[PDB]
Amino acid sequence: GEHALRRYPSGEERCIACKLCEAICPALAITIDAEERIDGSRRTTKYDIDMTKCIYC
Amino acid sequence: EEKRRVVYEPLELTQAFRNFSAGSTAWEPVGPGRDDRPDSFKLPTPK
Amino acid sequence: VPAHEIVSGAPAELSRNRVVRIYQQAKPATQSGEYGTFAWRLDWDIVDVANRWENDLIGWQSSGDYMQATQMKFTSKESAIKFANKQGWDFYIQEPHHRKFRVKQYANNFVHSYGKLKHIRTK
Amino acid sequence: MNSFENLAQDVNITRSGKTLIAKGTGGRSSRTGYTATVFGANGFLGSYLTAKLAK
Amino acid sequence: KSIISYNGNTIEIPEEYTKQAPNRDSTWAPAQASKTEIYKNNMVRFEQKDLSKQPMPYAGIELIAQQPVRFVHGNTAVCDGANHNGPGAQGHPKIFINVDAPGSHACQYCGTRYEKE
Amino acid sequence: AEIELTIDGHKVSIEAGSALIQACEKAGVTVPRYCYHDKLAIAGNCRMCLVDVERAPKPVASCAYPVAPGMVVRTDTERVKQARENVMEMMLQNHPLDCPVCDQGGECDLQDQSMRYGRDRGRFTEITGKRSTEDKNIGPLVKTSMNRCIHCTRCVRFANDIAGAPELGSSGRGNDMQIGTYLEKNLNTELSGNVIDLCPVGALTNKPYAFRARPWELKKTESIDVMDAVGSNIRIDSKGVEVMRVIPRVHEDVNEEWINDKSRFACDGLKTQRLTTPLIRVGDKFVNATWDDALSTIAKAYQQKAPKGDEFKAVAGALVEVESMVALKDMTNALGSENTTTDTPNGNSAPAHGITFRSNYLFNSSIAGIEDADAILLVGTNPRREAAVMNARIRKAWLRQELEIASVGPTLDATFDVAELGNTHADLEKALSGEFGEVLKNAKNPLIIVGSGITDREDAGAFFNTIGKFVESTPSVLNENWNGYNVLQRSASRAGAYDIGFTPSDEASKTTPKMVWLLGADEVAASDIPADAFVVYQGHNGDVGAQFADVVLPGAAYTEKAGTYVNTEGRSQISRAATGPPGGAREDWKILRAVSEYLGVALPYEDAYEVRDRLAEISPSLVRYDLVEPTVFGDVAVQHSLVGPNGSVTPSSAPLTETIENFYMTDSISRSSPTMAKSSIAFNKDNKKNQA
Amino acid sequence: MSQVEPGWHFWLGYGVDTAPCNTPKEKLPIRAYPYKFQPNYTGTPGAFVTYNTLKPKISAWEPVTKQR
Amino acid sequence: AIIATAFAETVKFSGSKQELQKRTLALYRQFLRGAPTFADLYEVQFSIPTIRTKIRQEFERHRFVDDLSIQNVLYAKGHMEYQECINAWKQQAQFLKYFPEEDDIQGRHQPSNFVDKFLKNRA
Amino acid sequence: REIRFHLCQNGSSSAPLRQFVKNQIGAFQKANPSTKVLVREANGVKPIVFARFDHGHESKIGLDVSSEKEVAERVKSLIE
Ligand SMILES: NC(=O)C1=CN([C@@H]2O[C@H](COP(=O)(O)OP(=O)(O)OC[C@H]3O[C@@H](n4cnc5c(N)ncnc54)[C@H](OP(=O)(O)O)[C@@H]3O)[C@@H](O)[C@H]2O)C=CC1
Ligand code: SF4
Ligand code: SF4
Ligand code: SF4
Ligand code: FES
Ligand SMILES: [Zn+2]
Repeated sequence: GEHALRRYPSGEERCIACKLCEAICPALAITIDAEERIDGSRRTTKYDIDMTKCIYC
Repeated sequence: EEKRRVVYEPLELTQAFRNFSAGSTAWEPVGPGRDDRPDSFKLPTPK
Repeated sequence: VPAHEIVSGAPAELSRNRVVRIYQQAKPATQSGEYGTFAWRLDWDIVDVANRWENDLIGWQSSGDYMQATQMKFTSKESAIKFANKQGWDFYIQEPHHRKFRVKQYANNFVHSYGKLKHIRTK
Repeated sequence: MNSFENLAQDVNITRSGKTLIAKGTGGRSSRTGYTATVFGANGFLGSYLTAKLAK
Repeated sequence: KSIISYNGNTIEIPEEYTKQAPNRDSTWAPAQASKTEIYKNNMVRFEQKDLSKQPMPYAGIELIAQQPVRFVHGNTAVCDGANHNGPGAQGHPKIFINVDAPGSHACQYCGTRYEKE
Repeated sequence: AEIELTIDGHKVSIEAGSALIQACEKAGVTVPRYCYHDKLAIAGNCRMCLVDVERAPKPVASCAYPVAPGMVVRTDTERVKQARENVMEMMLQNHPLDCPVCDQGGECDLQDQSMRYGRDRGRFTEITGKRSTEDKNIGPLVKTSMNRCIHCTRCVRFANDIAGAPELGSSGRGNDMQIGTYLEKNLNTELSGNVIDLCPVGALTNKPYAFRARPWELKKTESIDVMDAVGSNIRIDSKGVEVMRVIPRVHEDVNEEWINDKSRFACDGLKTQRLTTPLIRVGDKFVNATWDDALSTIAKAYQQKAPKGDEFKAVAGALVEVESMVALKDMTNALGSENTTTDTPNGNSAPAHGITFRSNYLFNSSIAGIEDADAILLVGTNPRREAAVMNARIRKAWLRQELEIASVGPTLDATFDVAELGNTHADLEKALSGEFGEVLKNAKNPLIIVGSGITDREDAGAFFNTIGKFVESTPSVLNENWNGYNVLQRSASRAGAYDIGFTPSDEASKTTPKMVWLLGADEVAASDIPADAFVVYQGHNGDVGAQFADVVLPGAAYTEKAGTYVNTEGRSQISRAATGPPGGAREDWKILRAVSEYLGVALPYEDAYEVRDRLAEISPSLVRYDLVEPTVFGDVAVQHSLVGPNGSVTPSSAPLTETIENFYMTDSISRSSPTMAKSSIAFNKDNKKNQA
Repeated sequence: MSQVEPGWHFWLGYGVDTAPCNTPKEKLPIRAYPYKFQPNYTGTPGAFVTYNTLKPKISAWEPVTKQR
Repeated sequence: AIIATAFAETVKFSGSKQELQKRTLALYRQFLRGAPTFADLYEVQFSIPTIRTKIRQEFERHRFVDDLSIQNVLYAKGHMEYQECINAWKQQAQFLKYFPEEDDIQGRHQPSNFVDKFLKNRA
Repeated sequence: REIRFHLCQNGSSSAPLRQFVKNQIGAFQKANPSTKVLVREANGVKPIVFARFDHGHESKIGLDVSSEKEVAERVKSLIE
């Protein structure tokens, strides 16, 4: 049904910005921009799904 | 709304199309492969 | 050369304002593969107002240029030129650049120093 | 292609001091930069006015 | 909290909504876009709208900083980040962290810091 | 002179003594590898290029097995496919699971060869597991994550051989071998961002482009590099409004696959302090403004000042387009004033050598020709800083051959070995008479490099007199088939400006201007422009030169425009536009074309093809892109550049100074970038950088 | 249908047998923050607003003048 | 589909230039005979001689084409267009594709000079 | 004001202009000290001189010629 970005136990965003969900999406619904944050950890600055062009594959 | 019909305009997108074909392999992925030509239908080597 | 641009259905704007480029793709400095460096690509030069701009809303890359994602592959350079002036397009062609052949020996690495060494190899 | 016919130019400053860079070609998916409030846009004039404004 | 609305107008929002999250006030990326930035850019469409039912979901950069640091006696520290009540493969790929430098070395998938002792 | 053998049934002929991998590349046969490279030495580390060779018991390494006649080579042997799967599985056992977080996702050599040649599954499942390598802080430009290293030695071979920085190495035995400085020493060299395109895995990678983007998303664009003497070839990767990285495409003449540090990491300053709208000074404050406002302010100030002639200065700068120089020169000379100067100190006069006879101001031997050199000397330059790729050329030819160097100028720390001669024009002339008249007269292919830093000296003509007399007197340095007098030019615009004739006259150097035009032109001082003068700065980002202006006009930088550029060798090369000018910036010749209409000048072109036609009218070697011509006028040009400063300039005893103060911040983009800002402090003389 | 709690929503649709008060301590997910449950606010003024998560991609210049 | 549509023609290619000129003039006659049923059929604002001047203008676009095959492909496209317009298959919104110029004035500030093209960078 | 001309380097229809270079450069420079000379070379070019007078007015001649006194004559003609 609808989409959700999960979190770890003890609250961490899980999205390591690997761009795989963007690379595979058959209808180009995902758009991501990614930057290294203050920790030096790799996270998404920007995550986005258009649910009008999502196809639920 | 002015002409009260649909109009056909030159194209413009709110999100531009992103092809990911740029970013294919740089190593050639499959070999030449073998043949299944029978020995009846290829040219004889001399001698 | 027959002029097919009137029977293609493409607008006059594309054949009279847009310049296109034939090029063979460079071997990447990243990896040692050379497979995408044989076909001749055909690719449109960008329009400076119509290329791309960021959206009000979310920051999607919006565009009014529509040939930005189209790119052609040809076997030959003369194939690309024949198709490009057959469709009536202004083209620039970019000549490829191969590597100069230089003879390598592994025994080059340890040849005898008569004077100053002037180098210390590692391996 | 489309074109901004309502605008004299691209970069327009307003008298309050706001700088407005219009983006892209003309038409639906691009933006001029102005923010307009049309009272009575339900009306017979205002429908045509903000049809021409949001175009 | 008053921010200038590109014209000399100052618009006023409650200060509980200028925080990135209710964990952290400041921004955690060099292009993270401050809440004062966002509200300065488009408040044409936060009009007639409740700021209360906006998401506000709890920045993880400080939820990871309050976790304790694990201590390993060996040379290399193993991490998968799985649960062990769940029947399956969850968590991230299994990576091995060197703990030799002074300080705590964090996992690049999960952020749990490991230290040699 | 050649050897004919057989690979895969194919019959191939190759020069004697070469490598079997070069035979395989000539025959079209694809052989996988990890520690072989064209511009590097041969090592047999990675064991990937094993190949079936008749009359050999074991599979031999194709990168270090030399070519012999009567050779029968097979690559599709079952033994060879088994060997490739074996060596791949051996490589993959200790290589960490970092593919979603590695920066080389769609660009990993290991990964693309693991599909094509490696095993399907993995048997590595010990409890003890893979080893772990400590992270090693090298410097601020190179992010370093060494769990995923495969010990290909390639970085070490490179920084040994070509970069001349011997601080890298391999310290240890077995799995406890590491690749880094042993002390945690910071790595300097003038090209240190080139080791991160070289590593096949992502162990050495880009620090400002740490995790920003991803190669299947990028759009690649083949352009030309400004802020370099040689004008190297690049590869702009664009998300589409932003610019991500530049990365070198190969050309064996101009850069030879290797590119400048300053060229690479100045993409940060491309997008940080940019001009996006025209601005008009009110008095102790700028305001931003309308195009009609700024351009009509220029027209009204022209009508108010009324410079009738020799009072409209128009000076260009470090990076400009040849077509923008066409626009500017045409606008000033259809105005009626050739006060048309270049930016450098002593740029107000003719630069002590001929705009006449192109071979006066060009690198006259080919850049490919330096490889043939025997004994060459430089005056007044540091080729380690300016044209850092030419330093790789000099050290490379000096390493392969018997080459002899000396230097006249400041005591430079080369990568290679110089001899010292002095700090004086008298030390120069003494060294020319004493030893090196004999050396350069003895040598077959010598040459002489002249820096353009001594062109900017007021005592230039004495140096050009002495060197022109020596080159005319010596028939070995100047003959038919090659030319030996050579100069370097700091900026990418100086050669194109001297092609077009962008230099003042003797009358124009006398007057003080009422209206000055800065097209680029960043290194102007406060005293160089008059206080009553109405200056306008056309440029792409804010700078020292933008601060002095009464009007600033945003332009397109080198990424955002397609442009002709001329290097020290003399190649005309086009940059393709990758992205568009952001906000409201426009193209540099179109802005001048539009300001002309508010003045009394109608420039005869109005489109890009007519700009190309007017460029061919200036000189047709600027529509002939990426070709190099010889010079039949090499004899006449040296005499014509000898006659001018003969006795007109007395050599003063001022010592020869260094041309640039730092390497990293020298033009409008590099001074704007925080990457060069935090790079120049970390690449200052510290304990982390002292060799000790 | 939007007013049902998530763990119960899977139960009403016959996904799970055991109701979410019947499941033991091990299945209840560990959290470091409170739970608040917004159902759906469509047509309600508490409807969601989308916006740009990041700042504009290319910076502009802060105007700095200089009296020569 | 053995029976064909009413205003059909079996597509046939001419080896002579003049018999194609015969067919072209017959086609012009068919178009201009059908201009009043186009005005009634598509409920247009204006009057019939503007349909007639557009038919003449769409033919004076393609007058100096030399190559006989390109004129054959042009004649076939034109007969297909006539068959769509006469059979009331096209609707008014696509019939008025032919008249982008006539419906409205699109606004002020038409860029003619280099500078008013420059002030909006061709928009 | 200044004058510039264009050769092709290899001896196709430009050798008389080329020896007019090699003997009359130094004579022309003190004939017109005010005036800059630009000489440029490329393989395909027809031998042509342009001269630029004041306020951006220039004109050109073609040098389809076989004599040094003839190109002398042609540049005599053009500076007037
Ligand atoms: N003959 C004409 O048509 C002429 C019209 N005008 C004037 O132009 C203007 C609009 O004319 P027109 O467009 O033709 O007719 P309208 O029907 O548009 O006039 C009413 C418009 O204003 C709104 N309106 C009226 N009273 C109120 C109110 N107390 N509160 C909020 N909104 C209200 C209406 O809302 P809602 O849509 O919900 O009904 C409607 O949008 C008027 O001022 C009119 O005097 C000028 C000369 C002649
Ligand atoms: S970027 Fe997408 S595919 Fe990658 S970890 Fe995040 S959610 Fe998963
Ligand atoms: S370098 Fe290694 S870890 Fe990184 S993407 Fe390639 S295979 Fe994966
Ligand atoms: S540092 Fe990189 S290039 Fe050098 S040996 Fe290790 S993996 Fe190879
Ligand atoms: S490349 Fe030949 S063995 Fe490493
Ligand atoms: Zn982990």
